[PDB]
Amino acid sequence: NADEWIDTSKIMLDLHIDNMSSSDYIPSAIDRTDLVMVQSVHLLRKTGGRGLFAREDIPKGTCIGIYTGEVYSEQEFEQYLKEHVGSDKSYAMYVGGRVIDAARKGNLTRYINFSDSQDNAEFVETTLNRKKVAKVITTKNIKAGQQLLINYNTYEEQASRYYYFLNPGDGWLSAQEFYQTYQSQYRLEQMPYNLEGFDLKAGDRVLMTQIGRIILANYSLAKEQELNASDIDLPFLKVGSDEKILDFDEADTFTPLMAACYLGQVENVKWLIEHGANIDQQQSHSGHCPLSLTLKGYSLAKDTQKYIDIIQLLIKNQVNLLVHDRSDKTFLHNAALVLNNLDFQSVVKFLIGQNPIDINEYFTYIDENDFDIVMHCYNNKLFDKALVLLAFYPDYFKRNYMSDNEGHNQFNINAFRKAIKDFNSNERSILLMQLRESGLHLPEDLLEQLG
Amino acid sequence: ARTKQTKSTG
Ligand SMILES: Nc1ncnc2c1ncn2[C@@H]1O[C@H](CSCC[C@H](N)C(=O)O)[C@@H](O)[C@H]1O
Repeated sequence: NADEWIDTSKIMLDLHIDNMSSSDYIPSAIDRTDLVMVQSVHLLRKTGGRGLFAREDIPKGTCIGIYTGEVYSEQEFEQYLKEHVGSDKSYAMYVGGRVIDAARKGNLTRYINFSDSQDNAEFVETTLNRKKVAKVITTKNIKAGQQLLINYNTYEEQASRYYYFLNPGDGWLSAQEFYQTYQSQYRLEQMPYNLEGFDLKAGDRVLMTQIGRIILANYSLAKEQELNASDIDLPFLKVGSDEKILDFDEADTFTPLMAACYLGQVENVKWLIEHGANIDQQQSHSGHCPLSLTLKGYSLAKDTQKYIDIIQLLIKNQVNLLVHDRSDKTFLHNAALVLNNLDFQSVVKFLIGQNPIDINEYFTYIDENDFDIVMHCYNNKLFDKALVLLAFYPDYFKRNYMSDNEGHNQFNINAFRKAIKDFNSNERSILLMQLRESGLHLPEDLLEQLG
Repeated sequence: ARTKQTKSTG
């Protein structure tokens, strides 16, 4: 057969694969074994998870490969699951009415992990042998050594229950090894004050970079002359009570931009941002991003607008405002709970001044209670913020409640009803009033179906 | 990833 000309053992060896056999590797024609390599992820050392990293730099829009695996139908796969205990849909791709399962046979694509914020690649439907298949396309220019991240385009509660918020910098080196490689840039100091937002107390030994010490001393990074640039996002290494460094799976580290956004150093925030700091860098366990820490500081610190400036700068630098917490609540969901009506309207006005491509992408997200951003405002009796959100997107009901797919329409109707369930007569009356005065031209049938 | 459309292609 022509298979006899494909030695998968050399492919597995060069790609650094150590958990597959020769007969279980299914290669394809567009597989670029020269551009990537399969390595380990120290954050996933307990579960034994691996990942796909870049051996060399890769431009944006480059073909990586095809998701290969065992072929099943939608009914045959359910039968296999029901007949084989222990089988799971973790490696299952539902494409073209077929299921490609890589739980036992696959290629290099099976090692790409999940990310719904820092995804640097995506799945695209293509054709092979006149059959529908899926391919991996890079969405951004990849730097050699970074980990590839992708969006599985599917939701499961177990994911948001204990999926580590992954960053491209998360590699195979441990904390001790990473410090050993960059011992020249790290000094061991003690915490001068307390930090509730980072679980640090006074006197706690912390290994930090010079940029970190400058940020902690409320100094200005611009006033310093010789500042190295490689340690831009080199994080703060915490030291345990046994005088040994806490690992990534043991504690959550943070970057200088995180502490800067939490403290309100607007000028240092701008310096870090313009010096290539990952504005979408997330904590592993908690998932806190610069925007969440900025909101926390806004809620805590008495002076308010100083964090509004940081939020405006982040939006101006096209930060991904679609991040969410483990409660499936986005940045807007939590921001409507911590910002006053005026500052909330100011942030909405910032996003309006940016004028995004599609506004409906901000409303398609739902929380654990199946409430979008408007339903969230109406569940907490935040009527004015819901009004300004409707002012942003006036076609909210026209597109989501009055479309062709009656299923989505009825789902949104029932979600809004479940949200306004715990209302009294006065709140329902003012809600229907504000709906009618809004000039959104709402037909009477929905006004009746809503309640 | 919990959108109104609660691996896959897209
Ligand atoms: N963001 C994330 N954080 C922690 N684990 C993740 C993750 N994304 C995916 N995983 C894990 O990876 C599996 C997806 S298939 C990816 C390959 C596998 N992680 C490996 O190392 O060989 C899932 O079963 C899930 O447990």
